[PDB]
Amino acid sequence: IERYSREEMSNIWTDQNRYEAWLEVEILACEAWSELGHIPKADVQKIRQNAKVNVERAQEIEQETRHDVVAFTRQVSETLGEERKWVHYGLTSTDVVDTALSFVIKQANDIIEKDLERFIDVLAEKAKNYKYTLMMGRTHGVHAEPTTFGVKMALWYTEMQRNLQRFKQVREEIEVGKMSGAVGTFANIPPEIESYVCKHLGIGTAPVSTQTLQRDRHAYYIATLALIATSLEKFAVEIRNLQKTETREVEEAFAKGQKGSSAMPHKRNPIGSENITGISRVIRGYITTAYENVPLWHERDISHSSAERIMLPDVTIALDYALNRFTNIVDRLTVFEDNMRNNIDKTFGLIFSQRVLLALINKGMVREEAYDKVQPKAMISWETKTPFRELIEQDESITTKEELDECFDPKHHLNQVDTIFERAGLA
Amino acid sequence: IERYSREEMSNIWTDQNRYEAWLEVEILACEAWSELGHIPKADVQKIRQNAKVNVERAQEIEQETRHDVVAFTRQVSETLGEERKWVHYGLTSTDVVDTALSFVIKQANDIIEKDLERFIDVLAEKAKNYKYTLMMGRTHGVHAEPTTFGVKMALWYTEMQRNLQRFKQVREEIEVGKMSGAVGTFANIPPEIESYVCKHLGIGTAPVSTQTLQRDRHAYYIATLALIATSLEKFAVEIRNLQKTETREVEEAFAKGQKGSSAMPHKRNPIGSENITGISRVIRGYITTAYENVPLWHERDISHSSAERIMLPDVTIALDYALNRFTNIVDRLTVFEDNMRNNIDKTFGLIFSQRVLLALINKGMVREEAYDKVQPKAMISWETKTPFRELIEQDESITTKEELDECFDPKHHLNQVDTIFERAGLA
Amino acid sequence: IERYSREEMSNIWTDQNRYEAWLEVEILACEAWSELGHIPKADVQKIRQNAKVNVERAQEIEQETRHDVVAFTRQVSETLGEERKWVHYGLTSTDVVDTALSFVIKQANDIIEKDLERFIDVLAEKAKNYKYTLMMGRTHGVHAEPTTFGVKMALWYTEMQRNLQRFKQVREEIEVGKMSGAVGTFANIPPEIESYVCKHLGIGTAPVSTQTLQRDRHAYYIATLALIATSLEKFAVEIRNLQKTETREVEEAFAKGQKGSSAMPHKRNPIGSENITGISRVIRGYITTAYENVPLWHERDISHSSAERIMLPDVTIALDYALNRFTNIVDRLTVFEDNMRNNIDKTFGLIFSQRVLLALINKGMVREEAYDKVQPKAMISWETKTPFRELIEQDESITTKEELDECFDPKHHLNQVDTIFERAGLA
Amino acid sequence: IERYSREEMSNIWTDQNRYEAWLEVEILACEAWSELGHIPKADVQKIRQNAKVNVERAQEIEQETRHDVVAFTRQVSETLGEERKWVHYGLTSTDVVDTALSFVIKQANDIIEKDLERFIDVLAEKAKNYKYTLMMGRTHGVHAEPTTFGVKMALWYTEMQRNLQRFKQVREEIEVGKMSGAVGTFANIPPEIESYVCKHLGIGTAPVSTQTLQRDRHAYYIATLALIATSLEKFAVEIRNLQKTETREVEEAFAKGQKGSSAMPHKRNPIGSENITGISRVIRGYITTAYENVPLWHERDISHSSAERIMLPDVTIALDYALNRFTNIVDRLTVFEDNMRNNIDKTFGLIFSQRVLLALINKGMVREEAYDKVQPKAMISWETKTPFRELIEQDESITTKEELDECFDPKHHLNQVDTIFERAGLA
Ligand SMILES: Nc1ncnc2c1ncn2[C@@H]1O[C@H](COP(=O)(O)O)[C@@H](O)[C@H]1O
Ligand SMILES: Nc1ncnc2c1ncn2[C@@H]1O[C@H](COP(=O)(O)O)[C@@H](O)[C@H]1O
Ligand SMILES: Nc1ncnc2c1ncn2[C@@H]1O[C@H](COP(=O)(O)O)[C@@H](O)[C@H]1O
Ligand SMILES: Nc1ncnc2c1ncn2[C@@H]1O[C@H](COP(=O)(O)O)[C@@H](O)[C@H]1O
Ligand SMILES: O=C([O-])C(=O)[O-]
Ligand SMILES: O=C([O-])C(=O)[O-]
Ligand SMILES: O=C([O-])C(=O)[O-]
Ligand SMILES: O=C([O-])C(=O)[O-]
Ligand SMILES: [Cl-]
Ligand SMILES: [Cl-]
Ligand SMILES: [Cl-]
Ligand SMILES: [Cl-]
Repeated sequence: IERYSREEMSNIWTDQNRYEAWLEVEILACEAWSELGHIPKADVQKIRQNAKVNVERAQEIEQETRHDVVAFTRQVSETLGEERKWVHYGLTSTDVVDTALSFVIKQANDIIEKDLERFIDVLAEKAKNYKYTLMMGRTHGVHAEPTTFGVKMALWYTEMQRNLQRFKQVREEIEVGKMSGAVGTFANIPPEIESYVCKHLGIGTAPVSTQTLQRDRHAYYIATLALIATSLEKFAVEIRNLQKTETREVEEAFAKGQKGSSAMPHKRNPIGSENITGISRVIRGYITTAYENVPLWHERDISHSSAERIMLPDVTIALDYALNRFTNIVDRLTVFEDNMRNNIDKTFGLIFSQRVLLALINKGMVREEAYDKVQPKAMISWETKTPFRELIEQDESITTKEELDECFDPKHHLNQVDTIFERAGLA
Repeated sequence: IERYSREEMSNIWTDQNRYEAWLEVEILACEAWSELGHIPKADVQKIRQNAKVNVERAQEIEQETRHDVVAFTRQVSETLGEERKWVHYGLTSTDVVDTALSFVIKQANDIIEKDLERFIDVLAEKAKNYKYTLMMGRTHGVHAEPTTFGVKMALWYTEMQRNLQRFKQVREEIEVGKMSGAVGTFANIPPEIESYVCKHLGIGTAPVSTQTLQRDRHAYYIATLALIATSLEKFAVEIRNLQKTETREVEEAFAKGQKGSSAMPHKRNPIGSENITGISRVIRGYITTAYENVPLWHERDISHSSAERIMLPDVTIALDYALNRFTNIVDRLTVFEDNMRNNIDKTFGLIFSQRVLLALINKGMVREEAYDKVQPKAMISWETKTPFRELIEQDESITTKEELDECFDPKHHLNQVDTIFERAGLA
Repeated sequence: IERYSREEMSNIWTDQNRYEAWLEVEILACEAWSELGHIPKADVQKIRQNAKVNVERAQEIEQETRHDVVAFTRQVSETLGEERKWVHYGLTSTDVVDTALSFVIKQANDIIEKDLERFIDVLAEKAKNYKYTLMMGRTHGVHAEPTTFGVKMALWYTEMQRNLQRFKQVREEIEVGKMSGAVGTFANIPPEIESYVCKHLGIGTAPVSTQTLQRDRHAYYIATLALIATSLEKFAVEIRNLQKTETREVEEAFAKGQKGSSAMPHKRNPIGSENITGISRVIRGYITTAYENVPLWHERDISHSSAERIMLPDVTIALDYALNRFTNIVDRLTVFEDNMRNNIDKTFGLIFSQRVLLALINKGMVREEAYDKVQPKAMISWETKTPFRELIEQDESITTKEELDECFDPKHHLNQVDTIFERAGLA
Repeated sequence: IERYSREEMSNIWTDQNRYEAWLEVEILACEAWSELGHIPKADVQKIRQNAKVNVERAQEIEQETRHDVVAFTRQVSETLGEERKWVHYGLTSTDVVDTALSFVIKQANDIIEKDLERFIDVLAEKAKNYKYTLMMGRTHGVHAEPTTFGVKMALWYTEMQRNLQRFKQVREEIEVGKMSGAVGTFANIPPEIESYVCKHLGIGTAPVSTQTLQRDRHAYYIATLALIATSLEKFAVEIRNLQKTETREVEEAFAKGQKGSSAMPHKRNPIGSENITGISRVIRGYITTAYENVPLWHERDISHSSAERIMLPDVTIALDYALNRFTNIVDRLTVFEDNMRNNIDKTFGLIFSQRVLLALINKGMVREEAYDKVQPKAMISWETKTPFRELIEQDESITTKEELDECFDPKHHLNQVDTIFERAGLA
């Protein structure tokens, strides 16, 4: 997953940054105790200045201590003088590990939120730039009635707007800390320590907690980040569908898939969209794992920790990369407006049959009289390969021909587009 | 799943009720068109009065029509006179199927919401009724420090309060209708029809839609209802853990598992909690299915419909039954307050070691001097089977014995309970 | 799931049939004990003759007994005289429930195995009937080189042949019984009882067991039945792809989707394939549930039982219906051999570029000289809309034109078909 | 996942080793063509000697080529002279990528197979070393009847023996190659090339293939490797259950969890087992992803490739580490034989009630007379806290007391152990 990681998200999930987050939690812990008259401020001002993380040293110590917080606590302590004594004062491993983890998630969520807002903009501009670009609506892969590429982009815009709303919400659920002690009873640690750290780390407090944060928070979070990935797959599948050789209504404007410098000009592949699809299949795996991490035993068990070492970075790193790669795909996406408008007539004008029927009935004609002077001619249009108009024009529906144009006009279906865009927040 | 269905939820997912929901949508559709001057109101007032659903008749017609909305449309039409003509006027199958489905979900969500609020009350009363009931906090299945059964119930209370909040939110996402036509372009159906129906059905409108509602709504909904099921499993696993023979700290007060009328008095099983666990394993299955229903093709494809015929009833029926069965389990749950307080001393008072250490250091003693007059005696307490006090009392820690009571007092750990309950909204 | 159930599989999962399976297990249990001189044979010959199941009576008794085996045991006992006493002699609930469940699975597996062999035949005949039917191979949805519809059906044939092989194997894993007593120690029940029943029920014995069969058996079984469902989805997605309006290379020969008796002749939908896709999304859900049923506690816990009440019938009923509906779809599937052969030339003969290149180099020409008298003309073929031949024919590649036919001949790609069919076991 | 990776498996999934596997495939490809008289052997003997992989160079070239096989092909080519020309002769990207991937899996499967056989040995020795170690069988977490720790280890031994059998099978499904060309038609590449490479790489041939291997192979493989992970979780959950403070029947002999050098001797945690549980939650995620990779489009689509870049290494690396860490846990696992035998009497001898009942009836006594001189005394044993014997001895069941020893003897339940071990293949 170094091939599928952008730099900013990748750095967040390094050991450097996890230990630095433990340090901040620890130091802030001492600042909290100090306001409560347990530790002299001078000693804490010393700690902030002299404390340095060393990933290699901590990991040397970890092979003997067999415990990762103890190792960290010892490492930092080797960079300090006497103020060593206050490092981790009246705290338990997971008061740090878990408050710090929520902090790092807050950092990851800052990125993903920006990715989401960017993608929403890309979708807003694509929508407006193809507002009236007629193409075929398709149901079961079959031509039904026309629509516009702009409307399809508006469909996506509002989906993402739903997905952002969600994500914003789950952030308040997940960016939450805990410093409630060995069993969540605040027995040997007042709640004002938690209150202090979490305010300064810019996160909230779990009102009631165990040794660890409650994992229904994490699970919904994964659920959410997976929903975003799934709808990215939806969009990617659209592009894949529309880039098919027989359609050619859009094209990933990357030139990828070959043929640019070769003699195979037809090889225009949606491999980026295929990529996004496959990453989506991974993000969704961790729905299982995140959900199975909820039934921890009693106050705590640590099984969730090994699983979320792999899942939390993977899922945020994958999601960050998918959001941006597909934001680019969509931005650069090449839309063939003429191929779209051409494909409207692959069904020989049979999509405008109900309109010719209606046009006859709304002209003094009987509900069945009009039906028998359309249906048989409509049939022959499909069986032979000739326009639906040319067969209608032969029979006496003439005396009208001045406005069969209106029945066969796909621009009829644009009549509510301005409202669809208003509804979507794109006016 | 007739063994795991309560009556009110079961009736919602019958064919009677689905067709009745199609009828209401249809009739309301005609009321909408009528205000728009397409249909005479008299004909619609006729329709409401004369239209009757017949599940057997519709299904007879369906074996030849091979289409379920057409079948319905024909059935109702046989119960009407001339006003037949306006049934389904200017509508497409899925404008009804899907607006009606969202309506039936609204009905299911009314039940589940009530189940959630009831369970929250059961948890509020259990919390207050055991606010100060000392038991052992357990980490990795091992004794750590004391806590109270009331606090554990408060932990659950706030989880559910999170889960309700979620559920309330997703309801606004899911209880949403659509009457936007064959491809979501409003081309041949003004949006004021959708607006009319959905207001009268008490649901909202999808701003931009395809032939069908967008399935990220459904998926998050399932996600959510599965999270609630997973945390029910969490709680059920707690009960299972605590009802183990070696613990006996709680007991499903059902008398189930045998021994009441037999000569096997020790067989007190948590089979209800085991049941809830197993249903939870089913609800979570449909996370997959709901998520894989999102990548529909273009304007629509119908694959989601076969999957949500089974999933939507199953998941709501299962969840309704799990919420209520476990609400009862918890309400009736028998708590052995004495067994809890006894088990605190299965570790021979070794849980109060840090407090004796502290008590010595906070009395003029050196940080290490106090450590060497606890640790070796603490060790011998575990290896032999004798109280930690009796070995401390032999050595000159005397000159104090008047308040070793305070070090060995588990009621120390109650000092923040009143605040934990205040935080949880149970003051 | 009454809409998605065939009759034979549906009957297997009724209460009638589960109780009848408990009866047989019980009776056979008594026949076993009898050979071991615990029960007189006359009493057992009585039992077989007089014992009748009554689903309504058992369920009446179950509302007070609160236990389903006890209820059954009491019901049957009301249909017997004195020989009542031997019903369930020296047995525990789950020795019956679970040996009987494996038996009912054996019955379900008889159906599915037949469904699989039928589908394999349908695929063998489709393969042979289109052995040489040229169509376009497609990669990333884009034209690559030709293939034949027969070869594509052979691809499916061998997949299913893999899937049958698997299924055959997992049957030996799952069609396995247990009568080892309360904790699997054979303490109060010799193994020759288990041996007797299981031989007569036509199933094997779990060498070492707990109170219950070990659920890794069930999980692999579900895994398997889900793999079969997933590859059915694969095939269904192919059909869906190929039935798209722009392709029209195949068509579900059902006439479903409308237009037969209407004036919308273009509405030829693959709704059956869409259906199979959606059922597939359900079968895969129960991968989760089956796998989470493996970590039972100690000798047993009953959580697996509530989950497999719903899963085992659902998954077998769904899979039986999907196998047969799609076997029919494929059998009746209408293949448009001319549309296939036409679509080969939608890329204007650009798929035969490497062959013209090769044909020049394999004629005294330089590896690059031939490349510059193809590539630029190939490019112009795609940009304009004119055959690749017509632009090649203008330049002096003439002096040859007698066998540009061989370069542009798609029948080149049939040269190994007879071997592909031999490899697949279709010669 | 560098914290959860052993070295041998980790090296297999490096870029060095993937490119080296591409090289071997390529070179072998040239050896195949050479036997077929397309390439001079001297040129291929040159290629084998001069071709060197360079991971950094290939990745430099990949940022411009935007294609990873082309990049590789160019890199190796820079290490060769004129024999460059034959590198990748008449092959397509995925003939190499995918034949090579199957090869690397073969390598991974060599490791996992060894891990499985080692774990099976560890389980065989544990079984024999505790063959007769009496402990309580537990159902619903409650005492039922005795069993032995040896029998429980035999239960695990046979499970793993099932899991190995499976794994052996799926290896033949997965360790399979493909060199069938752009669309699997062998059109421009005889099957004897595939035959040649795959024989020399020690893998089999896919009889019918597309551009890529068919992903039902991979999915079953993941399914399988996840089943093994799930049963590891089962075992780990057992250990976790049994190491609980109230039980203390086993203990991870690592000394991990603290208290060795501290004054908290009761902190004996099963954190290794907790770890294995959490990794298991990850391996199972990729059931989803592997299964969703099966519906590729037509001849191929590349979405499976991004997902199996992450999944295939992760799942094999995780599984290798879980198998070995838990093999060690089990080997070193400390069994408290005395605590086991003590816990048998936590139910006050009530587990031997049916045996006292039987002992009275099998002595001239009536089926009900014996029931009323046990049940009421059994009840009082549980309500008070006094042995079941002491209350039986007060009533005239005397005139017998010489062999109440036989009724209350747990060594009764060992009577079939020698057969359970024979059944399991441990005699
Ligand atoms: N009660 C506990 N709270 C926090 N960390 C712990 C606890 N017990 C052990 N650990 C350590 O935390 C790490 C967990 O490992 P892992 O399962 O790989 O995340 C190991 O270094 C453990 O020794
Ligand atoms: N475009 C469509 N919109 C709504 N329903 C349809 C459409 N096409 C077919 N149907 C019918 O809806 C039902 C879908 O079946 P199922 O897949 O079992 O939910 C069948 O009766 C189909 O004939
Ligand atoms: N140890 C046991 N073995 C078999 N069945 C049991 C056991 N304990 C309870 N049962 C009953 O089996 C059924 C399990 O219910 P369910 O969870 O719905 O499958 C109920 O009727 C239980 O009372
Ligand atoms: N038809 C194809 N066969 C094999 N590889 C391809 C094909 N098309 C593109 N690729 C390349 O294979 C890699 C796939 O990327 P990923 O999705 O990250 O595995 C990229 O370098 C693609 O450019
Ligand atoms: O050692 C500790 O404090 C822990 O594990 O929480
Ligand atoms: O027939 C219809 O209207 C449909 O299928 O939507
Ligand atoms: O009552 C029984 O025998 C049981 O539950 O197994
Ligand atoms: O370029 C190629 O050969 C490919 O992508 O398969
Ligand atoms: Cl929390
Ligand atoms: Cl929507
Ligand atoms: Cl078994
Ligand atoms: Cl294959």
